[PDB]
Amino acid sequence: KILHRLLQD
Amino acid sequence: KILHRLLQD
Amino acid sequence: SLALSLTADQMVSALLDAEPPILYSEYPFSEASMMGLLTNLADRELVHMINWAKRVPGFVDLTLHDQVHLLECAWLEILMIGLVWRSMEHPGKLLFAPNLLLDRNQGKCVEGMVEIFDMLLATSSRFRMMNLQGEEFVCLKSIILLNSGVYTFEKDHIHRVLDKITDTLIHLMAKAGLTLQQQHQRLAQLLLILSHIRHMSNKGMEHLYSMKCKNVVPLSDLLLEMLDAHR
Amino acid sequence: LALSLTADQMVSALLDAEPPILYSEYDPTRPFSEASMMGLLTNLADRELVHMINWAKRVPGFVDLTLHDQVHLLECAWLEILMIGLVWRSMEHPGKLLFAPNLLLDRNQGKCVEGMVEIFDMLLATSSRFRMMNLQGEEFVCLKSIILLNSGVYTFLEEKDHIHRVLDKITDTLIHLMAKAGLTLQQQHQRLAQLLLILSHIRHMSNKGMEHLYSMKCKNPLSDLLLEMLDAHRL
Ligand SMILES: O=S1(=O)C=C(c2ccc(O)cc2Cl)C(c2ccc(O)cc2Cl)=C1
Ligand SMILES: O=S1(=O)C=C(c2ccc(O)cc2Cl)C(c2ccc(O)cc2Cl)=C1
Repeated sequence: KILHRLLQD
Repeated sequence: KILHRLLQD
Repeated sequence: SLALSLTADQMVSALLDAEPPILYSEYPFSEASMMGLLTNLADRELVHMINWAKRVPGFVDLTLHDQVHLLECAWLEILMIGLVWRSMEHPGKLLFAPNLLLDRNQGKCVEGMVEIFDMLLATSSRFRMMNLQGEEFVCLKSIILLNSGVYTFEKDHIHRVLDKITDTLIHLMAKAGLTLQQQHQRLAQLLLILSHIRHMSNKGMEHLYSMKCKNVVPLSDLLLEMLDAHR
Repeated sequence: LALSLTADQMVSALLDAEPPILYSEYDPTRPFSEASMMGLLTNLADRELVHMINWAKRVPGFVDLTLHDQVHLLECAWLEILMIGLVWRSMEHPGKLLFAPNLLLDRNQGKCVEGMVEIFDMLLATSSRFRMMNLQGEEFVCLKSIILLNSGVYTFLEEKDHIHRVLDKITDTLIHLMAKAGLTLQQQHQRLAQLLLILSHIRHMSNKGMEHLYSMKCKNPLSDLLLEMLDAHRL
């Protein structure tokens, strides 16, 4: 889940 | 077509 | 025109007396049988909606081609907000007809309906939580009729009529003792629901086109005409 | 947290968090192939998504949410947000869509992609509407943030109340702006309604656009992140 990671940075 | 008749009455 | 000369109360009364009647369904369920009852009911409800539209203040001022356009774009939204309205005093249930009260489990009989079902149920729960009133409801329904297709395919008139309904919506809220801040906040809350209602309709439109292609049940020629407009 | 903001602070926060206008790698020496034009549009949207995600994190109240929920709201609104951004950029360009400063298209060029011209016209009609309303940037950033928080609430508890609280704050902000332009209450409510009804059309464009992209998927480009957002609305 890419969106997951980008939101988590 | 059908919608025309129902509106014209 | 004449819809602009109307006062707020006259606008409300006009919309209330224009309200279509609640129809009954025919007669466990299968996919074919449930689709049969729902198709029949929707087809008959459509006839009454078209009648109702002609009683919406300002709608007759439009011309035939434009009336057709608005109705073609908004028909499922109007059916859906009507369904959602009837189901308000029946939490967790959708009142398609008085003799046809269904839940989400029964919506699984038809493949791919349970999703739209849950959205419909969610809208009813939203209406109930906001304590939506009949006068507010009939305003929203006419707004849908005029707004939904106004951007596609004269326009100044509709926008002025739309402004009139906004004035009518605010006037209703001012009577209920709602403050200034509470008024425009509720107004916003109500109109934002139209966005999800639009979403349900587009999702619903997909569901019916596939049922047409699946040929599981023959649909009404009127229903097929309205469904082909969204293509 | 975000409930404590005043209207002017709400606007400033939203304005300061605005994403940049990215550039397309568009070479004016390759007059259109459907694969290339789609490639240009896909590359741009994918880079715009990255900025949107970091933009969303700066929307007052969004951070106060949990994951799952931030993911959900973005999975629902991403195309609406890209579209209202595209429309807003195109306001001073009648009959044209400014995808990038170097990529300005009309409905004729939109016909290069099968069935894209329909969505084009809808995007253009939206832009014409905003220009007609003379939409303001302060109003734009409110609308865009309204889209982020509203498009997904109806498809999820106790979190909705916080969202509606933030949504009510943005509503107050819009009214605050309109009152500052010497509008009158009547026109304030009227404009507020007019703006919020546009969102319904924006939802409709997004839904249609969503179908269109799922179509180009099983036709064979598309970024990984874009396909991930696309499976959120399934097919
Ligand atoms: O769950 S849903 O989205 C709701 C409907 C619906 C049905 C009847 C109504 O009177 C009102 C509605 Cl809103 C349908 C539907 C089903 C079969 C059809 O041939 C047509 C429709 Cl409109 C599917
Ligand atoms: O004409 S449309 O509706 C607009 C877009 C679009 C493109 C770039 C943006 O930066 C913003 C948008 Cl809104 C696309 C589109 C095209 C190809 C894609 O892979 C994805 C999209 Cl979103 C189709």
